[PDB]
Amino acid sequence: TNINFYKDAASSASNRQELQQDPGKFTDPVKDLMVKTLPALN
Amino acid sequence: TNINFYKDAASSASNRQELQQDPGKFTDPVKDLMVKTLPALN
Amino acid sequence: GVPVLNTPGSTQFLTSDDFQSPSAMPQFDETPEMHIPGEVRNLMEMAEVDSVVPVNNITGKTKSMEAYQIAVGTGNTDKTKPIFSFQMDPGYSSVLKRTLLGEMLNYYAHWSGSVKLTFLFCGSAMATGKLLISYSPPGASVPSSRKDAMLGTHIIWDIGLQSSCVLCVPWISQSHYRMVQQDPYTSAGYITCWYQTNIVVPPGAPTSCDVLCFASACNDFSVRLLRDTPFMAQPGKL
Amino acid sequence: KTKSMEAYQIAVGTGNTDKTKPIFSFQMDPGYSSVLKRTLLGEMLNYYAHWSGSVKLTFLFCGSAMATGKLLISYSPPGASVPSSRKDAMLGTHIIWDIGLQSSCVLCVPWISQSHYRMVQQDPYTSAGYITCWYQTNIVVPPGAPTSCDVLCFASACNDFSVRLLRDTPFMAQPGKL
Amino acid sequence: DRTVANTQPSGPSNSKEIPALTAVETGHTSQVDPSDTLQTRHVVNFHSRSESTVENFMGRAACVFMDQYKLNGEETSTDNFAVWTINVREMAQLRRKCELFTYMRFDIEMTMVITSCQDQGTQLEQDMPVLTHQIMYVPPGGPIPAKVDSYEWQTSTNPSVFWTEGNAPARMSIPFISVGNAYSLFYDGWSHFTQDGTYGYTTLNAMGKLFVRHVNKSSPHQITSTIRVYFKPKHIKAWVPRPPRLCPYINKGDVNFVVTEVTDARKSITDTPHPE
Amino acid sequence: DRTVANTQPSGPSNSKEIPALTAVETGHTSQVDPSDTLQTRHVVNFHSRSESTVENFMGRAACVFMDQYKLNGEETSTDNFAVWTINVREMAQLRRKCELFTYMRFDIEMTMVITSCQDQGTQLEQDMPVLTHQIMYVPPGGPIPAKVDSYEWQTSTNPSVFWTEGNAPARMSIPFISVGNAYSLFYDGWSHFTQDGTYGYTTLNAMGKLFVRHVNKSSPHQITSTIRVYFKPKHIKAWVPRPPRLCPYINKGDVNFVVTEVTDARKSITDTPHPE
Amino acid sequence: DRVRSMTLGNSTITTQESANVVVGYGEWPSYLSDKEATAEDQPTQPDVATCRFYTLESVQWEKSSPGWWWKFPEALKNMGLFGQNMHYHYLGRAGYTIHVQCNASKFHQGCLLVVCVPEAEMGCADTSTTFPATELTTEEEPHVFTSDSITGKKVQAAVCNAGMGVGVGNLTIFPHQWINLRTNNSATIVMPYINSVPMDNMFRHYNFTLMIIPFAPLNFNEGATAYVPVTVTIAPMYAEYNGLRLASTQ
Amino acid sequence: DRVRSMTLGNSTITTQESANVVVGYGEWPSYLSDKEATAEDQPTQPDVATCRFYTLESVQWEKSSPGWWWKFPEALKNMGLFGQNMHYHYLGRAGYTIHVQCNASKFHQGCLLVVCVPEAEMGCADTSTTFPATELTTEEEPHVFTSDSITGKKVQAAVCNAGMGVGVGNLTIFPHQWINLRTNNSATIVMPYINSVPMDNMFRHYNFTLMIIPFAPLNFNEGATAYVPVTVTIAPMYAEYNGLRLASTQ
Amino acid sequence: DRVRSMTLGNSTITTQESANVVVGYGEWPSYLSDKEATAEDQPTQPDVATCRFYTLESVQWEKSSPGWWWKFPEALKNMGLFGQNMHYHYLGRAGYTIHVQCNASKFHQGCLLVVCVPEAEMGCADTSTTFPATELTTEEEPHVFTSDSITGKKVQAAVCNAGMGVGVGNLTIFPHQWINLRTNNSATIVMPYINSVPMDNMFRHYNFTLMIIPFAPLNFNEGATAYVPVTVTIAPMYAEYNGLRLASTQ
Amino acid sequence: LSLLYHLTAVSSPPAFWVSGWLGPQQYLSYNSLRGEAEPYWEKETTDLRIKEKLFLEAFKALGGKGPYTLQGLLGCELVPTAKFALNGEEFMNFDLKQGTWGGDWPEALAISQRWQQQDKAANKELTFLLFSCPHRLREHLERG
Repeated sequence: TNINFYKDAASSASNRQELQQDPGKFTDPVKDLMVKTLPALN
Repeated sequence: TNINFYKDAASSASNRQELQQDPGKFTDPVKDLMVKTLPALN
Repeated sequence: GVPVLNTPGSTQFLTSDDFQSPSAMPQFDETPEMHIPGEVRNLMEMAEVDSVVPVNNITGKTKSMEAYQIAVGTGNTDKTKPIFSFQMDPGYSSVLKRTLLGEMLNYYAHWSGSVKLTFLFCGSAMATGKLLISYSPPGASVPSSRKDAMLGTHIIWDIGLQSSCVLCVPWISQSHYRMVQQDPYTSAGYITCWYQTNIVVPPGAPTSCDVLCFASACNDFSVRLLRDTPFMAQPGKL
Repeated sequence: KTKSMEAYQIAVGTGNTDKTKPIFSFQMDPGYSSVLKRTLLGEMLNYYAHWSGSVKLTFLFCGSAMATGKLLISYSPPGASVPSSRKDAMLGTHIIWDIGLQSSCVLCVPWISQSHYRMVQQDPYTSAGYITCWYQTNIVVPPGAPTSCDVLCFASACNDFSVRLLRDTPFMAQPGKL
Repeated sequence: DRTVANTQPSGPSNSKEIPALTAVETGHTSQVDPSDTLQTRHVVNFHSRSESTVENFMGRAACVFMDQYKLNGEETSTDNFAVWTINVREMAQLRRKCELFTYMRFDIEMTMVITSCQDQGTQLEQDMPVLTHQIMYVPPGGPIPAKVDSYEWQTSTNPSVFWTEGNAPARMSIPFISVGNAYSLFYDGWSHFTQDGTYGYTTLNAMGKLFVRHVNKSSPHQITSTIRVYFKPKHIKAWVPRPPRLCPYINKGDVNFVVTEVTDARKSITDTPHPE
Repeated sequence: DRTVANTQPSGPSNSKEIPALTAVETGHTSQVDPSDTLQTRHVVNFHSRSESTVENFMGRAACVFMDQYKLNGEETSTDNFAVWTINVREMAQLRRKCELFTYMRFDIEMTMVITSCQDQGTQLEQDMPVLTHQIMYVPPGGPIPAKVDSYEWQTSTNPSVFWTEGNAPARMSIPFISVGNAYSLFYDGWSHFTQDGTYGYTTLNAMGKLFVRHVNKSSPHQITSTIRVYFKPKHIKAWVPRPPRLCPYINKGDVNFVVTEVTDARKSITDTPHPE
Repeated sequence: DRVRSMTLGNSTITTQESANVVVGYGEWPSYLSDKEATAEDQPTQPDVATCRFYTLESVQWEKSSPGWWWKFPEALKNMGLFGQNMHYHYLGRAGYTIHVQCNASKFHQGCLLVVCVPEAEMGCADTSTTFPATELTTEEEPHVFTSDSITGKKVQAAVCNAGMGVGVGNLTIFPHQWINLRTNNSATIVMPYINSVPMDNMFRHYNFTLMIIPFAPLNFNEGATAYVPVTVTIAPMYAEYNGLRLASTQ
Repeated sequence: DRVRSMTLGNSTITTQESANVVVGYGEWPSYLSDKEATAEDQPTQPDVATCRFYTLESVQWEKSSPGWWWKFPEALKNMGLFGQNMHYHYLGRAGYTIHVQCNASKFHQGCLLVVCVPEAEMGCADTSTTFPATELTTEEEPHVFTSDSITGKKVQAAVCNAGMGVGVGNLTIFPHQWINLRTNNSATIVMPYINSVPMDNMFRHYNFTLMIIPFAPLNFNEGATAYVPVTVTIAPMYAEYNGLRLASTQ
Repeated sequence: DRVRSMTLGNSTITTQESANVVVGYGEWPSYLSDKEATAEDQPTQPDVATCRFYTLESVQWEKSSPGWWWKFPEALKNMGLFGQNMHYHYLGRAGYTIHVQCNASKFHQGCLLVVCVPEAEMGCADTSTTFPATELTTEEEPHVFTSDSITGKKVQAAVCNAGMGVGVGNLTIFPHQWINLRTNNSATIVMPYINSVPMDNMFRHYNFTLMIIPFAPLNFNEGATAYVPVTVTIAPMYAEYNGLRLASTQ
Repeated sequence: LSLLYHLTAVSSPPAFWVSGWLGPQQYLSYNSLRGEAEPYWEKETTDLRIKEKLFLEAFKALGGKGPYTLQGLLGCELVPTAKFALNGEEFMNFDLKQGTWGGDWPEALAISQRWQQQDKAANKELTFLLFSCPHRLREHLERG
C-alpha cells in the first residue's frame, strides 16, 4: 500500500491514514490561553 | 498472499487461514466446570 | 511498465476468491470493536451445540412440539419394537436435518466427525427404566430387533439422576468425509432406540413419558465443501 | 423568523407569562433536526451517515449587562417524551446557567447513545435526546434595561466527537447545470 | 490451521466415570468423544475445519441484489436506475447465512455483476458503444438521485465506481459502515423509544443506499441491465450465532414468516429410509 | 490513527472552577468535555476520525463535469467534442465540499467515466467498432481545439489520455496546477487591478481546459457519449475552512445565490419532533 | 451441584434441584469498559438497587401450554428501580441472571427449553403487516406461544417454530437451561450484556427474549398438583445507565 | 471570589456574583461511616443519579413578601431519582448543597436570610392544636411566612419570629448565606447530613428547613423588573439510602 | 482579562471590557519568509508607517441594522501610508489586527458576530449578473446587510445568509470575536496574512471581509443612548510590499 | 398555481381515493374500486396505483389494529410539496434531499421504512414530485 509505483508525487495514493488535527486553530484561537476551569473574562 | 496492496484495512483479503474456535462458549457455557467423566448433577 | 500476461482466471468473479479490492471509503474510521460476548468463529461451534432433534416426524406431530418429543411409555405393547428409528446422516435425513447440526451440514457438501446424540428424559422423577440406543454402521439393514441393535454400536441409558445419556456415535465411515446429500455411497448408519427394560412408573406417575434427542458435534467433527443450502429455495423477490 | 437574524436569537424575556414553558425545545441530533442542522456541526454531520461524540451547546446571552437571571438547559436522553416541564427537565442531564460576567455557559451534552454511533438521517433507532430551556429564575431587569433579551446557541463538537460513514449531503440537491 | 482433535485410544471401562450419563438440562453440551463412550482406536485426524469458519462460511460470495435498470431514449424515469437500501435481507441465500448470527462485524466486498441484455423489440438494429455503469453507494442520510441524470450522480463525496461492460465485475470493499460496534442481523427492539415505529433489523444497521445507472446518457433502443450485487462478508467477527432459518423468507424488512414444519415429515417415528 | 480523547472520569464538583461558564464572545469555542460539566464514567473511546479528515472527506470522488459529445458523419461541429474550463464549481456536489475551505493544495485525480449510448433514431443498424475517446488537458493559455479533427488534438506537449470503451475509466492524476501556493475556492478580489472585470474564484486558479472527443473519426449513426469527469482531491493541504454552502448553487462562475432560509423552518421555538 | 444460592442485590435465590448455572456464551456480566464505551455521560451503577432478582408474574405450566417469551429489558419496566432507571435513562447496559423456578413433584413429567435468545426478532402472524408492541412485549401477562399456525395482526406465536421463522429445537445454540421436572426444579441462565452497540435504549431495544418452550407437555396423573407455575426472576447485574434524562412515558 | 462553579451530578450551577460557599458547621458532606453506621442493609450510593441540583419552583420576591421555608428532604419528593429513592428506601442520609439563585439588577434593594435550620420545628397558629403536613411541607408551592400573627389550624408562619417561637434574626447561628442584591445574586449553603440518628426516613423526618426571610423588603423603583424570582436548587451529595422496600405512597 | 492595551505603530488601542484577543487560526502575523517568498523585489517593511490602527468611519448600531462588511485591504485605501503603499506597490502582504469598538452602557442589549472571513466571496442580488465594485468595497461608507431578500444589480446583502450563500451563524469557523454589550465593549481579531499566493494586489484582491452582523438586534429602553456606534480600527502589522511601481488610480 | 393530489385511504372502510386539485378547482377523482384516474391518463393511473399500493403497505405497516385514515397532499407548486397525515394529524414528510419519508412520529418512520422496502418506491416518489407533478401541472396549464 505504501509502495509508490509512479515517480510523480501527485500520482501517489490519498493520505487517508494521516490523521492530524489542530482544533486550537479554530476552536481555541485566542491569543491568551483560556482555561476551561478558569473564568474566561476577568 | 499476505501482502496487502491497499492501505485500507477493509480492503484486505478474507481471513480464511485464521482457524480459531471456542466451543466452550456455546457447548460448555455452564458457570461450574462439568467434567464428562464426573456425574453432571450431584 | 512491467510486462504482465493475463493468465486464465482473469476478469472473472469467482465466488470463492480472496482477492483484494479498493475500498469505497478510504481511511474510514470503523467503530471500535467492543468485546461482544458470544464470538462465534467456526460454524461447527454452532453444530457442536446440543440441539433438540425432531425425531418424531409423524404427520401432524411435526410443525409442533410433538416433533422433538420421543414418546417412551410404560407398557408391554411394542416393547420389542423401536422407540424411534432414523438414519444417522444429519444432512439429508429428515429427522436429523433442520437442526443446528443438520442445518449446519446442509450448508456444506462433505462432512466428517462423530455426532453426539444426547437423549434427555422428560418424565416423572419416580420413573425408572433402561433405553438401549444403537447406531448401526451401514452395510446391513436398519435394526429391526434389539438383538440386531446391540451387535453394532450401542449405549444402555439408565433413566435416573442424570437422564441425559448421550450416544456419541463413532466415525466408521469408509471415507474421510461422508456426503451431506442423499448419496448411497459413504452414507452413515441408523439410530434405533429400544426398551432394555420397561420404564416402571408408580401409580401416581404418568405412564407415557418423553425423550428429547440433541444432535451435537464432537471435537472430531468437520465439514469440507461449502454449498448453498437446499432448505431455503427462495421463490422470488421479498 | 428564519431566513433572517431572528432564527439564531432565542428570545428570553422578563415576565411572568409562560415561564413554566420552554424557552426553546428541539432535538439533539445535529444531522436531521431542523434546528441543529444547517450549521457547522449540523452541516458537518450531514456530509456523513454515522456520527458520535458529545455536542457542546454554548449559550451566549445577548442582553443588557444589568440583566440577571437563571436559565436551566436540559438534554433529555431518548426513551421518554420531550420535556414539558422544568421538573421533567432536571431529571435528565441539565445545566443551570447564571446570567452574568461569563454569560456563555455551555451545555456539553453527554454521549448516552445505546450504540457507538448515531444515525445522521432521521432514524427512530439510536436517535439523540431533546434540548429544552427553561426559566430557573426570571431574568430581573432594571427599568432602564430592556425586558426582552436574547440567547444565541453555539453548536460545537468535543474532543470525543467523530463521524464514520461518508455520504453526499442531502442539503444541496442540485437541480441541474449551473 | 489446527485440525480436529484426534480420537484418543480407549478400552473396556467399568469405572464410576459416566461420560455418556450427563445432564443436558444444565445447558451444557456433553464434551464426550467416541473414545469416552465407546472403545475406539488411536487415529490421527487431519480433518481441518478451515473452510468451516465464519470467515470461510461467509467468504463465499452470494447474490444480494437483483434489479433491472434500463437505458432508453430521453424519457428518463425511475426505471433507468436501480435503487437498493443496502441490506443483506433482500436475497434469502445470503440472508440465511447472515441470520445464522445475531451480530457480525465485517468488511463487505460488493461485486456488481452487471449483465446488459437488449430488451426484445420490433427494432433492435442499434449498435451502441460499450455501456459504462456507475454504481454509487449513497451514505445514509446523504442525497439520493431522483433521475438518472440528477446532480447526486456527481459523486463529490459519495463513494462510486464506474465500470465498463466486459471487464472484471466492479468489486468495492465497503468498510464497517455501522453506528454500533456490530451489524444487528436481528434487532428485537423497535425504531422509536416509545415502543412503536418500524420493527426489526431495518431500524439499526441502516446501511446507505446503492444506486446503479448507465453512465451512457441514452440508447437508440432500450437495453435492460441486471445489476446482480453479490456480497462477500470478510474479516468476520460474528457474535451470538443463531440457527439457520427454517421457514422461507417472505419479506426483506421483517422476519415475518408462514409457519413451516420443523423438519421433513416421515411416515413413522420408526421409519428409516434403508435399502431392502 | 489517533482516536478521540477518552472521557475522563468525573465526580460531584462544587469548586470555583466554572467549566460551563465561559465566554464565547472571546471567539474561543469552549474546550469542555462531558466530564467537565457532568459526572461521567471512564470510557476508553476508540472512535477514530480517520474518515473525517479533509484527505478522506475530499477523498470520495464526485462527478464534476457532465457533457454530451457526439460522433456522427462528416459534418463536424462543436457538438463532437466536450469543452470544460476545468473548475470544481460545475457540479454542486463536490463544489460544496471544496467551498467548505478557502484554500486547498491538492493533487487531483481526474477519472473519465465515458458512457457512450447511440442516439435514438429511425436507423440504428450500425455496427461500430469499440469507440476510443481522447481526453486532453489543455494547459492554461495553450491552443484549444476548434474542431474534432483540429491540430490541437495532436498532443505534442498537452497531456492527454486515450481510453478504449469497456476498460477501466481513464484516471489521470493532475498535479498541483496553480500559479499560487493553493487553490482559492473563494476569491473575494477581482480579475483586474482597477477593481473591475471578472469577480470570484474564476479569476485565479485558472486551471487549463479539458477537451474530450472520439478518437474514431466518424460513426454511421450518431452516438452520444457522456464524459462524466469525476474529481478525487488527494494530498489535501486545505486551509481556512468554510461552512458548507447553504443556498443552492445557481452559477458555476460566481457564488451568486437566491436567498435561502438559514435552516428548515419549524412550527415554534418549542417544537420538538418526538413520539407521542 | 443440585443445591445452589445466588445473592444478587437485596433478593436471594435458593435452589435445591437446580442444574448448573449457565453463563451466556461463557462471558460473565460486567460493567461497560472505558475502551468499549461510547458515551461520556458518567453512567450510574446501582450495585443493589437495580441488580436484584425481580420476580415476574407466575405462569402456570399447562398440559396444552405451547410456551412463553418475555422481552427482558422491557418486561422489567415499571418493576423497581431497574425499570425506573430504564425510564429515566436513554442508554442502558445490564447483564441479566434469569432464574426461572418451575417446581414440581417427583410424579410430574415434562421439560422446558428455557432459552435466552438475544435479539429474538419474532415473526408476524400475517407476514405482510407487523404486529404492535402489545403483542411482543409482556402486557400484564407473558406472551404465550400457540400450538398451531395463527392469523391476524399479531405476533406469529406458532410454537411450531422458534418464533423467528427458525427451528425451535435449534434454539439451544443460545444460552439455555432445561427445566426437566425429573432433574431441574429451576433454570439459571446468566446472559451478559449482548448487543451490537455498547449501550441501547431499554424500551426502544429488546435485548433478548426468555423463551420457555415445553418440548414435552406437562403430563401428570390425577391427584397431583394441576397448577404447576413457572415463575421468572431476573437480576440485572451490572445495570449501567447512560443518557440520564426525563422519564419515558412507557 | 464572586464567580464560582459547582458541578454536582448531571446539573451544573454557575454563578458570577455569589458570595463564599458556606459549609454547614464546617463539616463537608460524606457518606455514613461504618463506625458511625447503624444499619447493615448495604446502602446504595447513587453518585450522580441522586446527587444533583434539583431546581425547585421559582418564588417571586415581592415588596410585601414575608419569607418562605422549604423542608428539604421532603420538598424533593417526586422530583427525580432522589425522590424515588426516598419513596423506595426506609432510611436515608444525604448532605444537601442548597444554591438559592435570586438574581436582580444593580437598582434592586433587599437582603434575604437564606438560612438552613436543621430540625426547624415550626409552631402552630393555634397553639393548642397541631398543623397538618400540608402546612409545613411544600405542597405545589413553597410555604410563605406572614408579616403579622395569624390564626387557624395552620403553621404559625408569622415572620415576626423564626417560626419555632424564636428570634428570626438569631437564625444565623445555623448555616446561612445572605442574598444581598447589592452583592449576592445567589446563596450557597452546604449542609452536611445533620441528624441525631445515623439515618432517618426522609418523609417521616424533615432534616431541615431552608428559610429564605427577606429582612429588608425588596424595594425597587418603577421601570425595574417587578418579578424578581428566588429559585431554589438543591444537590443531595452523598445521598445514602438504607432500608430498601416498597415505595411510599407520598 | 477584560482590560487590554495594543500598541501597534503610532496608534494605541486601550480597552477595559474587551474579550480575549483572537489570533486568526492561531498563527500570529509575520513577514513573508524567504522560503515562502515568490518575489525578489526586496519588499519594503514599514514597521510603524503602515502597521498602525487606522480608524474607519463609525457605524451606528441601529435596532433594525442587519449588519455590515468591510473588505479590509481595500477599505484602507487612501487612508494613510498603508493605502499609499497599496497604490504604489503591485504586491502586498499584511497581517491585520482588527479592533472593532462598540461601546454601550450596562442597559444596552445586543450581540454582534464580528467575524473576519477570508475571501468572503459575496453573492449578487440578481444571480445571473455580477455586482460592481462599488457594491462590495466600502464607498464613503461601509456596506450594510439587508434583513430580507433584495434584487437589482447589487451585492446580495441579505443578512439571512452569510453573504456567500452560506449560513451566517456558521461564520464562526473563521476568526471572530462577539461584541456582547453585556461583556464585550469591543472585539479584537488578529488575522494573519491569509491568501493562497504569497503576495497579491491589495486592490485587485480583497484579502477578507470584516462582517459585523448583529445576531441579537440592539434593543435599548428609552432614555438610553440611541446612537450606539460601531467603530472599526485595523492595524496592518507586518505590512510587506513588493512590486513597487506607479500609484494605482483607485 | 399549486397542484395538490389529496391522497386519502382508510384501513377499515372506498378503501383508497385521490382528489387531484390543479389549483382550487378539482380535476382528478381517483378511486380504489375503479382503479383508474377518472377526471396521459394511463401514466397517472399507473402512478396512482403505485400510490394505492404504498398506502396499503402503510396500513400494513402500522402495528395498531384501530382505524387509520391516512392522508397526503402530494404535488408541486410552480417546488414539490409532500405532507402525510395520520388520523388527520400531520406525521411525516418526504425529504427530497434524502429522498425518504420521515418525522418525529414513530408511525412516520414505520411507514417510511415500509415504503422504502418497496422496489424503488422512494425514487418513484422522487420522480412523481420533482418531475411528474410539475410536468403534469405545466401540461394542464397549457391545455387549460
